[PDB]
Amino acid sequence: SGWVWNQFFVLEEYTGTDPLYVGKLHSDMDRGDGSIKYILSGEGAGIVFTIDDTTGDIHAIQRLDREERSQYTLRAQALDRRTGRPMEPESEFIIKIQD
Amino acid sequence: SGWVWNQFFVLEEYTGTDPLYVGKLHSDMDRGDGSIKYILSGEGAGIVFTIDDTTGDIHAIQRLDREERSQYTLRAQALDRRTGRPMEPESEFIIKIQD
Repeated sequence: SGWVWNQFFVLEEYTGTDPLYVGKLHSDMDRGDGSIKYILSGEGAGIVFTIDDTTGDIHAIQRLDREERSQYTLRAQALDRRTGRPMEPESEFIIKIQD
Repeated sequence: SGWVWNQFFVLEEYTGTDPLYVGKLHSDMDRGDGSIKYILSGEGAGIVFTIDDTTGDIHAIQRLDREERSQYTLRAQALDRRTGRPMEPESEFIIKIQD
C-alpha cells in the first residue's frame, strides 16, 4: 500500500532540555527478551534524538524549531545483541517538527 | 520487513480540550492538491481523535489517562475526493497513550 507510517511527530513547544518522548522503534521479531538491540543512525542521532537500545524508545533532547529545521531523516537498525548481525533491514524514518 | 510503524504516541501530560497534534495520515499517492480525502474511524474517533480530511492531521481533543486506556485501534482511509473511491486499502493503525 501507499500509506506512509514510518514517521514521528514532535511538537516544538514541548522540546527543550528535558527528554520529550517521540516514539519507539519496534521490530515484529522482538520477542520481548532484550535480545534485540535498537540503533539510531542518520540526522542528529544520539545528539538531537536518543534511543534506548532495549526498549526502542526515542526522546528529543534539544530545543527544536520547525522554521530552522522542519524534519530529520533517521535510520533504524535492529541487531542481535550477541552477534551484532542485522535482524531487520535498516530502515529510514522521519521525525517531523510541528509548530 | 518486521518494522512496526503504524503507531502514533500521545503523551498523556499534554492532552486536554485544546487539540493536541498526534500525527498524520498520508498516502504517497497524495499530490498535495486536496484531491485525497482522509478518513478516520474506530476507537475514540470523533470523540477523542479528529482528523482534517485534507491535511490528514490527527488531534486528540480530550484529556487522556494511560491507566484508563493505554491504546486506541483506529482505521485509516484515503478516498479520491472527486469520486469517493478508495485509493489505498483501509488500514489499521494504533495510537498509544504514554506515561
